Amino acid sequence: QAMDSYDPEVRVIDNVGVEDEMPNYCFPLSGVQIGNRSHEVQRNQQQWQN
Amino acid sequence: QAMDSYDPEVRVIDNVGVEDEMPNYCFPLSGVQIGNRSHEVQRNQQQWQN
Repeated sequence: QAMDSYDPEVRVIDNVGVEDEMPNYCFPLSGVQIGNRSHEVQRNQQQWQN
Repeated sequence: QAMDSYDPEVRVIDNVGVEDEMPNYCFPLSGVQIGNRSHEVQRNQQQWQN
């Protein structure tokens, strides 16, 4: 007693669209991208030194 | 004849949550990423040679 039944949304394709008004933006495993390192630099008197 | 509906999940948005517990992850088409090549090394003598 299991009627063979087709999905109406498959038999009659109602292409109402996809509803994607916002991007999705897959982000890397940990926040910022780990690349070249940077040096902390302070200002001693006139020029910026490491 | 068409009931002007309003999608009762839209009029009263129930913030049950986002249901997320699992990280999803997206992987490069090649599984492992293609990067710097490596050299096979075998231990014939005491030191290692390519």
